[PDB]
Amino acid sequence: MLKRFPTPILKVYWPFFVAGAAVYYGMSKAADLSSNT
Amino acid sequence: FYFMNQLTYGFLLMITLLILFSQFFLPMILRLYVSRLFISK
Amino acid sequence: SSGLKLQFALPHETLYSGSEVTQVNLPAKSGRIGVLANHVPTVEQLLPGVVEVMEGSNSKKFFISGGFATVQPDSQLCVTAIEAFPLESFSQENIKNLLAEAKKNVSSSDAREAAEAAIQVEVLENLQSVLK
Amino acid sequence: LTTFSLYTIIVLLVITSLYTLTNNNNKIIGSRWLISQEAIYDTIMNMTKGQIGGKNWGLYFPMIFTLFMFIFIANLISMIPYSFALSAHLVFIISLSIVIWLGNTILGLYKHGWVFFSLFVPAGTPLPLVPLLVIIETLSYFARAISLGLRLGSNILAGHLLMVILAGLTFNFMLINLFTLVFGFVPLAMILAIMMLEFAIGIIQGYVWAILTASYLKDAVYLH
Amino acid sequence: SAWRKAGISYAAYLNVAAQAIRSSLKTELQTASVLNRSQTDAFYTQYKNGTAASEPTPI
Amino acid sequence: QLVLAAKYIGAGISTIGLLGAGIGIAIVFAALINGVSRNPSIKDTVFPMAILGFALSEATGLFCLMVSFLLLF
Amino acid sequence: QLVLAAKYIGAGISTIGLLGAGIGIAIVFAALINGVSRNPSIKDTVFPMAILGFALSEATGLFCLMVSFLLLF
Amino acid sequence: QLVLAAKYIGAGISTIGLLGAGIGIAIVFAALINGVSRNPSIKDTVFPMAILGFALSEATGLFCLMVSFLLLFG
Amino acid sequence: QLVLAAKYIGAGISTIGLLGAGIGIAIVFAALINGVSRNPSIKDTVFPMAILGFALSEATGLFCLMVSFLLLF
Amino acid sequence: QLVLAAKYIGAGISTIGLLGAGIGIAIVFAALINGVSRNPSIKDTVFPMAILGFALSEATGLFCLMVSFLLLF
Amino acid sequence: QLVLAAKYIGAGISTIGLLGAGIGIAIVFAALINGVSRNPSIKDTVFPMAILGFALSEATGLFCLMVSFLLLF
Amino acid sequence: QLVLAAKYIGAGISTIGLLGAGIGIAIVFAALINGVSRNPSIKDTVFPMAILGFALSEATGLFCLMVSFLLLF
Amino acid sequence: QLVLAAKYIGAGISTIGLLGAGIGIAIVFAALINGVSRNPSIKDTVFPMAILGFALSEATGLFCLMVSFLLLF
Amino acid sequence: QLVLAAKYIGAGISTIGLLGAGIGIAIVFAALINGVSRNPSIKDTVFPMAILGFALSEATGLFCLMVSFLLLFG
Amino acid sequence: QLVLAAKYIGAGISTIGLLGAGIGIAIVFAALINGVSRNPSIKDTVFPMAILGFALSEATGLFCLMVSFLLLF
Repeated sequence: MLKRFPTPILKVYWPFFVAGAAVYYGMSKAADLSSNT
Repeated sequence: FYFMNQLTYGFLLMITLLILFSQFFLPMILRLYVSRLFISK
Repeated sequence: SSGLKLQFALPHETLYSGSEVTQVNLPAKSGRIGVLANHVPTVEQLLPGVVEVMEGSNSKKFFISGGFATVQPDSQLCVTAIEAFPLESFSQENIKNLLAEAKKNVSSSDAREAAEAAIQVEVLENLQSVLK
Repeated sequence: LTTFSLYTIIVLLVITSLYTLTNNNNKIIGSRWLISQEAIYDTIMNMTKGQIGGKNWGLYFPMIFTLFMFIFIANLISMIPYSFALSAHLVFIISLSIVIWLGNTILGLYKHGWVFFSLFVPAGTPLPLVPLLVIIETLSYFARAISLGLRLGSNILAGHLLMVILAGLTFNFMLINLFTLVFGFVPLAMILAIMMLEFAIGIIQGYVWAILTASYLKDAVYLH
Repeated sequence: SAWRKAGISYAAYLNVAAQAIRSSLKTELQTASVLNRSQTDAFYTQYKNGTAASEPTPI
Repeated sequence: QLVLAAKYIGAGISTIGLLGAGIGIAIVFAALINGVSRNPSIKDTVFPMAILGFALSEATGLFCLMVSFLLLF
Repeated sequence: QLVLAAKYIGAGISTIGLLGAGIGIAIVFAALINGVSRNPSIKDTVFPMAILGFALSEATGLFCLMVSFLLLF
Repeated sequence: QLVLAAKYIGAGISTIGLLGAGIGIAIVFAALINGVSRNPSIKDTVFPMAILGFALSEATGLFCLMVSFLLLFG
Repeated sequence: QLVLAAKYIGAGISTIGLLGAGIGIAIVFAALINGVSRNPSIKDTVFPMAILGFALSEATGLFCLMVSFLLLF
Repeated sequence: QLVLAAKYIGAGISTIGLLGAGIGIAIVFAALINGVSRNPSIKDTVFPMAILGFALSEATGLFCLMVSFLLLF
Repeated sequence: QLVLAAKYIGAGISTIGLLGAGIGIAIVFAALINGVSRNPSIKDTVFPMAILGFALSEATGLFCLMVSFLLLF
Repeated sequence: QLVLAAKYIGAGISTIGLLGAGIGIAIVFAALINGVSRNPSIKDTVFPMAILGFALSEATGLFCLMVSFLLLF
Repeated sequence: QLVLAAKYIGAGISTIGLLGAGIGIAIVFAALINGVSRNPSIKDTVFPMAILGFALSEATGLFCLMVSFLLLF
Repeated sequence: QLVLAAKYIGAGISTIGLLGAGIGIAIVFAALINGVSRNPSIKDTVFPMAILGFALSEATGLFCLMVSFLLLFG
Repeated sequence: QLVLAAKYIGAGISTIGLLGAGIGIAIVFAALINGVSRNPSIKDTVFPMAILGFALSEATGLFCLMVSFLLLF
């Protein structure tokens, strides 16, 4: 039934993930600086 | 207030679905269609 | 091919065959079809008007009483008219005033006959109009 | 414990089950229930290879098949008597919008790189007119996030919270009055209309979200 | 003009226009074939299922 | 007293973007109908695009309602 | 006092968005008529796909109704 | 006291809501007439659709004017 | 003293609805003209139906005018 | 300085309502222009039916301006 | 200055009522242009009616500007 | 301040009237362009008429700007 | 407190253009739908252009709502 | 003070007239595009004057904007 | 405590004018779409005209938003 095929998203979906990490970091910073809440 | 309570807690599923479905969900339809192609040849 | 070709070959006697031109402005059924060059893929049934086929030389004007000018993508205007007309023989006074009125006698026929001849009611006016 | 974990738990329990349990034994025949996936996935692939056509079709088509269902499932909590698609807050679209836009700029910067200045002017407007065109290209790139961010979100939020207004106002359509008859019973019929509206709007908005994502991605993945 | 309502067909309208336009002209233009265009001797008798060619009215 | 009613007035004013969105959505529906009549066959190749546009409008229409709600509550 | 009547005025203002639903509700019928004239055949399939839009059109005024009601009660 | 002024002004402002039902029925009749000229064989079909389009369109104008009337008498 | 001033201003504003009727009866008659030019004969069933449409359209401006007159007095 | 002031302001406001005559004239005028463009021979009976439309189209400005004079005095 | 500024406000409010004519006259103008592209044989006779159309359209702009000026001077 | 307040606010209200001209002149220009494209012979018989129509459309907008020019002074 | 009230008033004023943005975008989608029903082969040359245009049409309204956004917080 | 306040408010409000400029720009550009589609050899034929017509519609919006510019100025 | 209030009100009210450009870019997009549907080869020639139209259209909305924000900042 269920398998785990070799899905390449490590070298394929790396850029979006990196951008999302930067976005989460910016959100954390705005949780303390821009929004100050 | 409540900002660091659903941001990562929500996007966790978004990050995981890439490894989840791609080896899990679309694999089923892809293998089924390929096998049906094999019967077609 | 550059320019614009016209195929004016009526069921009586073919006049033009793919000759180059600068304008072939004609009175279409929905309006005035001033296709000068190239035109676009669209062919229209025509209304009695003037087809001043502007060749590389002067635009010959001939009051033409109908047709369809197929604007083929090759700048070819296939004007399969029903009648031919000169730039001089299609211009007269008495022949364009008494003939239609005498035909108005035919309009005194029954309903379907009058419905047919209603076209002829204004047919001759177009030639005298476009004769200039 | 935490309410957010319980909110995400429905997704964590449905995503694996609908494909590992709805199918009978992972059979190729396509069950009557499994006809749902049998119809959905093929239409998904149609757009995926279509809208992202070229060698860029296989670059992230699986990412599309993934990202499409997340918002659609998260907004599925709209028709319950206490329905909540992300507790009426749902900051999630913010996560998926600007980050994806920056990913498009990266696909122009990581793969396309320094050629990134050769896409904002699709046709013309050279140095004599480039800045005006760039002035609206920038707006388009900026607002592509908001076009898929909070747009389906606002649609879902309104289609769900309209029930709150409906209850609060027409609590007394027929409960205790002489107006319980045919006189005012038509006002209570708007709730099911709101339900149908939310149900269609959510699915259509998820599909539109996927389409807008593909449209933005292929624009920065194939420079003209 | 009135081909829309109760005529015969587009060919009928353009042909009547041809007849009038030729009438809007003298002998110096109207060739001999214009005479047959005016003198149409085609006799139309629509047949039937039982081969009933009713009457060969000139077309 | 005026400060509170200010939000009510602002929401009422911002809540007038419904009409144009409705007009546009009806326009999209009308063009779909026209394409169906003129081109009965190819209707399927556009009905998906038709819903794509219908939503592409109605989403902003409801976005107007939401922006009014942000002042409404 | 100073806010309730202002809410009434805001309800009236939000009600003025009914023009979109009104214009669309008959633009749909216009499309249906155009289809019937141009394609009398396809009009049969169109009516099922046009009546829904006409109903979908009314949602524009439905938002107007809801906004006015929240500002009028 | 100002409630009366606000209700009158709100009714007057909402008195622009029926314009859409106004020109809407206009466009409906326009297409019906143009098509009827295009094909008299669709004249019978248009009216059984024209009436439904006109009434349904004007229903929204009626709702908007009822909103004003509630602010006018009620 | 404010009530009469408000009645006058609201009456002036409620007069805006005459625009819709002016355009609408115009659209109906415009369609009658276009259809008569394109199809002369159908004027017999159109001009009566054109009057019916005029009745269904200008009634909107009539209702707006009646409401405005009621508010002005 | 209240009631007369509101009479003046509302008179100014209702005057924009006269703009509906701008479309009231335009629709029938374009209809006649197009009708002559299609069947110029119908220009004789075109104004025969366009006259009633013009009368009913300026009639919107007429009724709105009658209300306007009712307010102006 | 209380009621005079009121006349100023009303006059400014009327001052965009020329929109109806500013669209309707352009409508008749484009209609004549389309007619010339269609029935070019009647452009001269159309202008003898196109002038009347432009006037009957700009009549709305005149009626609006006069009412504006009544409170502008 | 109130005098200058009105002489600025009503000025701005009259100022938006340039929209009517910006649409009206563009419509005539576009109509002449399309007529020339769909009738190359119509350019010579319409271009002076095109400029005349541009004038016939911009007149309302000049009227609109005129009131602001007077109001400011 | 007046500044906050006026910020609310302004944020209620910006959100009206979203109606026009929806109208324009859905009209663009409508035109793509109709043109495709006309030339099915024209899909490749059409759909990208309209996806570029209508997205910007709706983005104009979203940025217009951004005007209400900043004054809202 | 209040006079400058109303100057600011009117400067904001008059900016609504940009809609007519936008619609005129649409009309000119769109109909020029259509004319180019119908007669492709009309592009050069109309470029000398159609661009001028777009400039005229745009100068109308310029006259719409100049009032606000003086409002921020004097 | 009003100049800030009126600046906020005017800045909010300025967002209406971009609606024309927002609908109009889509209008030009629709015309280009139909032109390509009739003639795909005209897409290349019109894309220069497409830039010409888009630049002359979106500038009105862009400067509108810039001026709206500038009077606030």
